[PDB]
Amino acid sequence: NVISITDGQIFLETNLFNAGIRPAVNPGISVSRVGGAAQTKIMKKLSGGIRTALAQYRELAAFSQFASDLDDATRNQLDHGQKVT
Amino acid sequence: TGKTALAIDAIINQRDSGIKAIYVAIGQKASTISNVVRKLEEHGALANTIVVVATASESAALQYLAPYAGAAMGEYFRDRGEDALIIYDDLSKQAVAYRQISLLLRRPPGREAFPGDVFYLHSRLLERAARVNAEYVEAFTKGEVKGKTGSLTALPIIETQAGDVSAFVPTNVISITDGQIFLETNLFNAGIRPAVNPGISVSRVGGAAQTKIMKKLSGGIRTALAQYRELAAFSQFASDLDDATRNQLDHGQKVTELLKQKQYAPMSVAQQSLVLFAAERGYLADVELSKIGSFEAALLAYVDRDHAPLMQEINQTGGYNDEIEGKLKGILDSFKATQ
Amino acid sequence: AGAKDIRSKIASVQNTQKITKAMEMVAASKMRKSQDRMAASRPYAETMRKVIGHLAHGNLEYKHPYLEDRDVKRVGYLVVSTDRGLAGGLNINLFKKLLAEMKTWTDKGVQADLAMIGSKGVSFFNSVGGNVVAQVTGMGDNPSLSELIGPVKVMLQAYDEGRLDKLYIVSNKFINTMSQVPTISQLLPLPASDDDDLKHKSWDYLYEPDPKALLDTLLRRYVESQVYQGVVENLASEQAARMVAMKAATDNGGSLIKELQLVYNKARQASITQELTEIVSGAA
Amino acid sequence: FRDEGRDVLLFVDNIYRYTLAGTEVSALLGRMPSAVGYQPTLAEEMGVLQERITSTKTGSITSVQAVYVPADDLTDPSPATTFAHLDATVVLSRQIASLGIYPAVDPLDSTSRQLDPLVVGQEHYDTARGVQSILQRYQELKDIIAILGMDELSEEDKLVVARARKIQRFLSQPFFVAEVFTGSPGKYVSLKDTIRGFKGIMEGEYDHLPEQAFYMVGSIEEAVEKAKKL
Amino acid sequence: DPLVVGQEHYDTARGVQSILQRYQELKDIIAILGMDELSEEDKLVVARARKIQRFLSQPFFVAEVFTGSPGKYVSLKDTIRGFKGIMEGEYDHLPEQAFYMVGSIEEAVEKAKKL
Amino acid sequence: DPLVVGQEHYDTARGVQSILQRYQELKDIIAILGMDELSEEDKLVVARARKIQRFLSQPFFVAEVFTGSPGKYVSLKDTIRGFKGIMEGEYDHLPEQAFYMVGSIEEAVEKAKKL
Amino acid sequence: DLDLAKASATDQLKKAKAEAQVIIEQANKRRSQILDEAKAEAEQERTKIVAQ
Amino acid sequence: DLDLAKASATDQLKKAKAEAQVIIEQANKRRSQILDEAKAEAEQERTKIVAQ
Ligand SMILES: Nc1ncnc2c1ncn2[C@@H]1O[C@H](COP(=O)(O)OP(=O)(O)OP(=O)(O)O)[C@@H](O)[C@H]1O
Ligand SMILES: [Mg+2]
Repeated sequence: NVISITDGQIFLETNLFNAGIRPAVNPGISVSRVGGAAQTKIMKKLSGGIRTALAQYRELAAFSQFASDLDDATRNQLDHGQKVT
Repeated sequence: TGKTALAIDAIINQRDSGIKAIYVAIGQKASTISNVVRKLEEHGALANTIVVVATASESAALQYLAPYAGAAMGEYFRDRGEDALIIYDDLSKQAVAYRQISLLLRRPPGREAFPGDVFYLHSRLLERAARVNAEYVEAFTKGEVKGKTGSLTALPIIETQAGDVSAFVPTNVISITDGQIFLETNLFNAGIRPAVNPGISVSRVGGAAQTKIMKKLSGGIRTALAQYRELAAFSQFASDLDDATRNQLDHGQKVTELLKQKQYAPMSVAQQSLVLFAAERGYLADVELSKIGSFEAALLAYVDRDHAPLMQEINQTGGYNDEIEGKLKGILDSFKATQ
Repeated sequence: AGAKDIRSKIASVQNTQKITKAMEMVAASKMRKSQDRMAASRPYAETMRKVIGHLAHGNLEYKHPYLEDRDVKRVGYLVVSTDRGLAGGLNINLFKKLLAEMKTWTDKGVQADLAMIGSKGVSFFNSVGGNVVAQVTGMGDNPSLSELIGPVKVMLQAYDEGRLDKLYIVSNKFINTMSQVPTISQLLPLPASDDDDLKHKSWDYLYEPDPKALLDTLLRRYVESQVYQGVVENLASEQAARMVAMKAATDNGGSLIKELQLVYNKARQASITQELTEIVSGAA
Repeated sequence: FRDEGRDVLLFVDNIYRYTLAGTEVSALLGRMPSAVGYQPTLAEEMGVLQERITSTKTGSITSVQAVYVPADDLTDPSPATTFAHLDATVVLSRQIASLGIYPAVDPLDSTSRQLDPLVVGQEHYDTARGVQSILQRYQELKDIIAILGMDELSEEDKLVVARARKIQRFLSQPFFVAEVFTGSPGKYVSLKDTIRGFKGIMEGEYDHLPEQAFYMVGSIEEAVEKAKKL
Repeated sequence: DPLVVGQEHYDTARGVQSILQRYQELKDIIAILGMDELSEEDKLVVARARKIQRFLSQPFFVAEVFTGSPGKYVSLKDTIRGFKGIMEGEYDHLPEQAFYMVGSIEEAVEKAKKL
Repeated sequence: DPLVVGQEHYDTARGVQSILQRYQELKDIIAILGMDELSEEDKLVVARARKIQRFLSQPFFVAEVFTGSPGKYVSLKDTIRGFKGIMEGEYDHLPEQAFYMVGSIEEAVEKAKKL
Repeated sequence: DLDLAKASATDQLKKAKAEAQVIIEQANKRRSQILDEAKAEAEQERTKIVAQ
Repeated sequence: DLDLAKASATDQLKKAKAEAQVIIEQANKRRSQILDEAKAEAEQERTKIVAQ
């Protein structure tokens, strides 16, 4: 019910907290419907890329656990997602 | 997944049999019923079918008792010495209507809030479908006919949710019936329509229900598909294999390709028979490629063009013997010369 | 818990177990082909090594750099490995044993030069810090000596320009259908033999052409034959290891199925009990 | 019929239906449900049915009961309650039937808790243990033979495989109803006869007979007759 | 329906669904066992599947505030043409992001040139 | 919290949690594939996590009846030193069973001498 | 020339079969066209007759 | 032997010509079948529409 009511969600997870990611925010399961309107213009501009970057980083990280060598486009996104995390 | 389609195509295929047909629409939305009715008159005869309609807007008692009223109408033909075929669309929605009726009357609830006698609902609904001996029908008809045997075949429909077969209503119905046609969803999404699934879908009446030519030409299809199921899992990542396994795999893949057809095209016993014969005797073995649909269409067109007498004889008899076997061989041998 | 997600996991693990069984099938067939190819290769290398064995104790002798027992300043290794995974720990054990002997030489101040025949070796030793001087990868299902000659050509040049003094080859021995072992063997400077000179049989072809050049060619052939047989034997070992690993994975998948199903059954039973309790209590 | 002094067989077409009808009646009466939705008196009703099927100082009632397990869940209350009363379990297999062996009873999954040396006799018990273990070992060697090949086997391994084939075929039997299906007159094998036959096959006697001599042949003394003609 | 819509339209939809269904079964296979276990035909199928699953995305005029990009409107004919081209391999050689968040397939090749 | 418990204690506890969480993640890979298909770093963290789990145990005085081992009392400085040493790999050369049912890390070294 | 005659015979067979194929496909196109035209004719007649 | 080669070659060429004639004749038969069946089907559906 409460999830259905609010204009957004911020998910805090035990796995992330134990892994050392504190605050334990999980992107892709947390969204803000007000979105870019609820930011200063600088923050709007800069946060736009971060949002997609982390969500697709986790997909690549799951998809490429065991490939010892990799295409360096996906390598760049993987390392950049690690940096942002 | 094609439950409604399979039911209405059976009804359409009973245009020229002595089998009368009945379609019971339970909880169906009205415009879909109109579409189905227009399809029934458009692609064949609605003159042979009684259509019982209870849309979602009518009272729960009416929906609850719609299949029983249809059962009475079918039972008339059953005990008159004539054959009939009835389809119960969404028996689950009838169960829903009965649930609502029972709960509003304050009767004690059960497993999924259904009343205690829901089994006694579907059980006494379905056990009226039967084949009847000559003495019963002659005594019932008071001697109007002497030697015939009437029947009422039933094809109820059930909607599982995310494919849960252990739910209360599906398990009750599965226990009540004898054989189920299981329509799996990921085969339908794959484009293999109709999406029947061997191994899980069985027929408890056996081969005594088949005509002889369909029985002879279908025994090996079961085996070929069964071998294909396990060998195809190995197929996706394998090469340099034993050629016996290679052929078993590839023949399974093409026989899987063969058993699919357009929606409103029903197929006579002779046509099905010769197509299965082409699969079983190996005439597709060198044509194991994407053309199989066009190949089947061309084979049917050619056979219609010049070898009709066997079609008539097979459709009339359903029989099979050495001369028929050789004539089928000759037809296929001649067709391989053509496009 | 949760019924649908557990049933999804059950479906996925079932499918994975079936796939591992299929991969075992493929591995077994490839092992058959590899072992018959090994059988073909064995006589040629066996006869050639017998040749050089009798040359180890002949009379009317003369010197040759590949024959004498020169001192060791640096050591060369020809390393075979897979380019694929799911082969157990064969490559890991072979790499560890080579690392042990290379450490032994590093204690003595003797450097190691490494030539790799597989991608796993290239990755492992470039990330660990071994001096990879030659490398070839992706040989294929049927390997051929022609592509492998190049790295051997580089190692031979390293020896014959005088820099490389002792040369070894490392590979896994196909001891049995279900047993193998990693080994390090002396390759270029001729190993010992048990004999004395055979004085005479037929004709001393030696001086019809130049002895030195012909002996050079013969020892080229010798080293190449040893390398080829090593590679073929290692591929046979790879197929054996993969089939063992796939069998283990299949059994573990079945083990997970038999337990996830218990979790699922308890979950279904508990959920039905809770919902029925809610209904009956809500009747009030 | 028991009070007449006879040993009676009682066939139950499905005990699960008895349990489920008990649930339906309890729901109609309005009593609160237990566990996974079953009646509050499930164990008592099952016991009332089962406790009457026993041997009396005169006469007896042995019972064969067809069992269906819901959702393939062996922990479900109806299977769990039912198994507390079963003394033996007979499993019929499509795989055994496909080979043509009838009756199509799988010997590895079928069990009885009468099969103990102090209950059935030491000889019979050890014979049963030998047969079960040999068939299990053959079931493993079958996987190996499929994956690698028969060239890998040793002579001892090969002998085990051959004896297992003979045993599997000696399990088959012609029924009197099977006269109309096969033409074979049908036979009745005594307990000592079958024990002697399987002891003979296990301990190496009749290793010189072909495996088809044991198919649908009844007793071992008739297997040797079939082999004489064959 | 091939009768209600263009027969071409029906075949295009059926093919897209078939390809994506075939990808979903391979997801866990590849995830645990590795990309290179696949056959080259399977790897081709994987490539085309990922490109197709990108081409389904789209920027909206009313989803412009959330992302910072203009909105796109694609005609039905262009959609059919683009998916037909992707399945037939006419754009096999373009990268995955060349189809992501674009309009018609002409816009896909323009962004591919920019890439 | 570092403001009340100190930074070294806080860092040691958080490192222990991080390593053990990573080990939990690796368990499901190991269950199907075994330990061979892991990365070398992953194998290192597996070894250290197993050693940490063994080092968490301790023979109590009040439990001397069920076991036979003499009891042990460990100070905070000793335990943070031991876990800090294991985390940074000072004790990578000792077997796992050396850490089972010991007190301070010194005791584990002594046990390793007798294996 | 024996093998060239073999190749010529096979090529002539396949060329003749393809030239039959073009006729078949053209006939299919024509059937679709005429069926569409007849459907339109009958349907418009239905509309106007029932209205009047 | 060269004489034999020429004879068999001519026989094969003529056989290919005859097969071409038969194949194209069946193509024409198929065309006529399709055309007249399409006409009959069109009339059948039209008459059904006016009856409706
Ligand atoms: N052989 C087929 N070829 C093409 N489309 C088919 C085929 N069979 C069924 N369909 C399509 O499948 C869709 C669903 O058909 P149908 O209504 O019979 O399914 P259902 O499982 O009974 O659905 P529901 O429970 O929603 O009524 C329809 O769009 C129909 O055109
Ligand atoms: Mg439907």
